[PDB]
Amino acid sequence: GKLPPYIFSPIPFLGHAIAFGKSPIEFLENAYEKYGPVFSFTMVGKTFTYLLGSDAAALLFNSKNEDLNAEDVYSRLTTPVFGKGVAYDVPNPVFLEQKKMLKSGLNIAHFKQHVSIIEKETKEYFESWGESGEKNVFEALSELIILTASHCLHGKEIRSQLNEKVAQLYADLAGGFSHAAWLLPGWLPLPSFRRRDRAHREIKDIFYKAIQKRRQSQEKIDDILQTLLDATYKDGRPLTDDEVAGMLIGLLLAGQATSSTTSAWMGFFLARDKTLQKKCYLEQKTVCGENLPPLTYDQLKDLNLLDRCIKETLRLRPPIMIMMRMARTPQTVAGYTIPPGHQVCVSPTVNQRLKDSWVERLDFNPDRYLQDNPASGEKFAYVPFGAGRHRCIGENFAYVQIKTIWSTMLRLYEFDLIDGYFPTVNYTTMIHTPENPVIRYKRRS
Ligand code: HEM
Repeated sequence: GKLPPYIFSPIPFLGHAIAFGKSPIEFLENAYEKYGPVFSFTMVGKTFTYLLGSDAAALLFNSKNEDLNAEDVYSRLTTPVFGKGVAYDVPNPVFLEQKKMLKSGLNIAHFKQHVSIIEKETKEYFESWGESGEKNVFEALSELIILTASHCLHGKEIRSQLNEKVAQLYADLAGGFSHAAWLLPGWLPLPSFRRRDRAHREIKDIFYKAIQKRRQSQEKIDDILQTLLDATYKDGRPLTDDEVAGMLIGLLLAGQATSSTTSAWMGFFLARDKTLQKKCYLEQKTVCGENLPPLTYDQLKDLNLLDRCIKETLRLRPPIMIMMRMARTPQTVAGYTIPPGHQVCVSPTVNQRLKDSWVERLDFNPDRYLQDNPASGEKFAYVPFGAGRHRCIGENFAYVQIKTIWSTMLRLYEFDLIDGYFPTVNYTTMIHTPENPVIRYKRRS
């Protein structure tokens, strides 16, 4: 079996680590041109095989965890932040049971409740913005999305305990998602690691007293906490108070920097394209009514332009750039055999700008989906939340949360660039962030 084409590097251990780190997207696009869909190279003594394009990505998106393993690549980062016994610290079947439990609060019946929760939070938060100014929308959306996801997913006994202190602790635990946490051992006396371990212990404790409060409650609430508190594995094994907390902390942290970056990038795409922005505001009136009543789940699904703007934002600025698995069984793709031991990776970001499939690939064209597009015309060209089995379980909530916030924000304000500056992409963080994300705003009406 032919091994995928390898990119030679004169750098022994680091390999292509630095050239990749500077512009990973340009690195992979150039490799696609010179080497094709499947190629391999080493970074930090690890050998990576990338699957570019829809046909190649199919291998990972259709794979089973026995063949292409997730825990191998993601636990050393994850376990320190979310805690033991949860997510990638447990066998995949046990994780699948945890995932299904979480689904009990990730459905339409609950999303109808979430819409008015998120709208009200968006309004109350942006009270502090006044009538106009120049503020960092990324910092703002981070703070709002913490309060909104804690309210809808964690409950009101945790949301009432949410202050600036606890918001810092969540950012301290988010510091555990570093390249240093991935490569260097976790016990090392490094600053980010101590803040994670310290916050973890403190956040768990806030969650422990909220769990007890509910356990001794007269009435029951239909929400995710209630399920996790009253649920058992098939074995009949109950969840620990530690497991419940970790699953909740992990649920919120998975959709924070993912939703906060996307939400912010869309503002800039809409601030740059002023006519496209007003048309979205016009849709608020046409779909919901001239009185602009409180948003409903049903209304959100009729905001088609806004959906395409969210879709186009996710195409050009997806938060998760690489999806990674470890080869335990030899896999076959494009006539090559990937050897057990290679880390097989797919980049949604690259597949969603591949000149071979995307017309005007670098243009924010939300009407690209009203005509022939790779998102409908290929299986794995548009894969921002993943695909096949390896899909995001929070995708539907991400859409409700982002549509509700931005519907609410569009009603509240009109947005513009400051001297026509569009934020460059900060490639140095795992979730690519916008540089200098200060936006100009004024009151719409
Ligand atoms: C724009 C928003 C979001 C995007 C693009 C996104 C993207 C992704 C992707 C690509 C994965 C797959 C990772 C892998 O299998 O290697 C994933 C998994 C996951 N996401 Fe999201 N996500 C978003 C928002 C959220 C939200 C709002 C939540 C929860 C409320 C969430 C929770 C999760 C969880 C729990 C997983 C489980 C990983 C697994 O099953 O292996 N995400 N997400």
